[PDB]
Amino acid sequence: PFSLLLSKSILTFFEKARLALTIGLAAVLYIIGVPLVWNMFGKLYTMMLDGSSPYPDFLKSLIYGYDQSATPELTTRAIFYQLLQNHSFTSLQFIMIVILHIALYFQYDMIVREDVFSKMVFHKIGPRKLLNVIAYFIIAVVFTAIYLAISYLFPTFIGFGLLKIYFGIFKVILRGLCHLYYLSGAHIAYNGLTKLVVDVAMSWISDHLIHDIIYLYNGYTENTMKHSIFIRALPALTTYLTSVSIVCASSNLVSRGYGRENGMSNPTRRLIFQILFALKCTFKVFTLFFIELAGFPILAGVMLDFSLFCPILASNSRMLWVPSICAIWPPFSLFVYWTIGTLYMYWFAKYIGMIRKNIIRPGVLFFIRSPEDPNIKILHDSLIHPMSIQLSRLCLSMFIYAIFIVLGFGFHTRIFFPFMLKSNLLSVPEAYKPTSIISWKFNTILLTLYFTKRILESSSYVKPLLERYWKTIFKLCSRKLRLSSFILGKDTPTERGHIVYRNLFYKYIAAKNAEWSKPKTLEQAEELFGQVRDVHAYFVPDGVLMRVPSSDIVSRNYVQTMFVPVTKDDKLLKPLDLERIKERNKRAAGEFGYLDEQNTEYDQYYIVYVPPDFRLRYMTLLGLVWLFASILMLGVTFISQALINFVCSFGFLPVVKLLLGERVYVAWKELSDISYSYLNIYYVCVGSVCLSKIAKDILHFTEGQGIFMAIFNSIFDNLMVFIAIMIAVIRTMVSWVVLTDGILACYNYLTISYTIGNSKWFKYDESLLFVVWIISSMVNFGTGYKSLKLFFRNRNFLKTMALELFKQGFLHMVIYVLPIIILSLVFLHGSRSFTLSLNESMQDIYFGLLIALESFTFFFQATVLFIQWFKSTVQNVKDE
Repeated sequence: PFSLLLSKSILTFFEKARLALTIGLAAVLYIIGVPLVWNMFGKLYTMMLDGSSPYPDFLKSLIYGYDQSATPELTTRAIFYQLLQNHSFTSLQFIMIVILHIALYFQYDMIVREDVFSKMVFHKIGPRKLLNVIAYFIIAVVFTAIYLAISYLFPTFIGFGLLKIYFGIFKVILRGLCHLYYLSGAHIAYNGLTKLVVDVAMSWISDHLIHDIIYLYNGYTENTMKHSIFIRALPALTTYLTSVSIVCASSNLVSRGYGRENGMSNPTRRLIFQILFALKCTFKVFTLFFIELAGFPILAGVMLDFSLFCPILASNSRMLWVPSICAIWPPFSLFVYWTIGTLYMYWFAKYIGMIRKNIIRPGVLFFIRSPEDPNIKILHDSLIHPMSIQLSRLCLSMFIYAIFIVLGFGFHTRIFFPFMLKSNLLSVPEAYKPTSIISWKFNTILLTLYFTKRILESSSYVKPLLERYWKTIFKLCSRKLRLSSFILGKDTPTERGHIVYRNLFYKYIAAKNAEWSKPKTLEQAEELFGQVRDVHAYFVPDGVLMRVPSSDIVSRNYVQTMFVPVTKDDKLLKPLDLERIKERNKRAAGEFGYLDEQNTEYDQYYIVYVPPDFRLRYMTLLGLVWLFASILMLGVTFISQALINFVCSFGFLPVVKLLLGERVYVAWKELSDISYSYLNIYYVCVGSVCLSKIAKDILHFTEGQGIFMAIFNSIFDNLMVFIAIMIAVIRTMVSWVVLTDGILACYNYLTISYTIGNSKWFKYDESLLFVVWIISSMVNFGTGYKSLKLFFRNRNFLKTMALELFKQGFLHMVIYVLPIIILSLVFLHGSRSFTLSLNESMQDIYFGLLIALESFTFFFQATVLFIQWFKSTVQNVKDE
């Protein structure tokens, strides 16, 4: 009986130990060795390329290598604190490489799978165990060595000569052409600029900027500008770009010679042509889809930063703000810009969508893309059209967005208030200016803004008010700017025709009187004014009716035949040619112009009125829209802040002054005294929600506390990982401290310090702490694995899951902290650390209690083990 149970326990323990050793060895070996061998081979190859070593001792040249601004040190701490950065560097490089390769392959597969690529190529060509783990590391090392050798020695070796040739060509062309042009016809320009104003100011900053280019050029040609990612990456970049250009040019050149009337009969050339064409299309589509999704949001974020976030949160003298807060990791500045840009695009799209289907007639916005768009192929349309047209469209869109963002926000927060009005009302005070991304002044603002957005979004009775305001101001603007019919649909004849009074001086001063003083003609009106001095007004339309589309999703090949003057009987005033239109369509369509099918279903035309000089009246409208949006935003913000300041200061402050003495009160008194001339985010948010309630009441006439969390619960239906991680860490922290505190108890007992003194020689103050930390880390890993498994298994429902997590967390925390609490009660680190440190110095009872408490803990563990062992034996008995 006992022998069988012992044998079974030994077998189970041996199997578990073998499995654990195998998995630990595999994981540690891979995750640690492979990146480190990658970095070692990279350093070795860079050293071989350069021809010399930074430290002409080999070993010190492999840990630091070319790392500048880092004094070397051979201590173990100074090696452990350095070898983590190398691992992070290699991990990041591998992640980027893998992501790029995956994206490229997926794009190529999607392009090849399309049904138009076959037609395009037809047009172009024409008709016809421990040992296993050990062995799986050497192969990875060899593959890393080979891939690194190829991809980091061939491109650089070719790129050296490529940069030599490029630099020579550029220098020759510059020195020739620029100097020839300057010597020929620049004397007059120099004479004019000598005393035009400017030359000193322009040349000073020009040579200052030109010095940087000269400085960078010297760094590459003379090996002094090492330790920089750019200077080391440039030859590989140029080699890859030249290879891509050569591939595309070779595809185009091989394509030539044959067409649809004389196909290719050589099977060898067909495969080469197909692969080259597929690569060309993959590169084109990847560039086009990368620009719109990553390059434009980042630029928009940078622009929005420089225009709005720097003048308010930071000082006005500086240009950019984001690079300062994220000084811990500068590359992380690339994510904040993207987030800001995409949020701006999302909100602008929402606003445009609101205006589209409520106020303006359908047809005034066809250049912007439409969300519904039943006949919209995002990928098939990106292959047919050439690259130039799409690039031009993207550039124009970016320029328009630049005008909007920069002009609006910059003029409002940089030139109007700080200079023309001389006020700080858009400047956060000094004491609450964010300075870092892991502080409280930033997190509080972020959370307040997010929760105010949540409360104001799903609240109702505000969107109808916004729509009413927008409709009213649009009616007001379009009734006066003469664009009554073109933009809205409704119209009155009185909008067509501007009259002239008796005299310009009379018209300017007495326009109403002249109006108070029957269509006609300009000559007839002049004759009547010159003959009878009684009619100070006339009527002459001076407007032409036009033909406009009737939907925002009309076909691209049809818009060309619209926008032509039409008389009152649906008859064209002048004939419209067709040969020029056909030639323009053929030229703009490209070679594959006949591969595109146009959905000519939603194709109608309206009859509207357009006023004379129809190029400034639809820019004044945008100006007025900007003005009114700014008025609304500024009014809301200032009113909210003023209302909250009034309420707080004339409410709570006297109450606190009466209850608590004139000594929390101090901070609230200063914060409510500068807010009369500065901006406050929290007051603005609170006033915004209060005004939301008030405006809901106003709209009702002319969600108190419960609906808030009601919607929040549905929103939250992040917490699964955070709760488990915190609970596991808290238990680990208590266990680590208890183990550290328990370790010192033995030293005190040993002193009662011969053994303690003898042990202290071999770093006894840190070995026990390290062992306790390792044990606590292992326990935390096990607990976290168990918690993750339980959460995945258990994936009203939230309350039950929260109760299970709370019960598990509370039970572990209570048991772990109970011995500490009992020790703390007996005392009333900690007592053990005090006893250890009291080498130069009641306590007997406390010492006895600690020994007694330790015995109880050991006895409990042994009883559980005996019960667990007996349970295993019972299962073994049933099996036998």
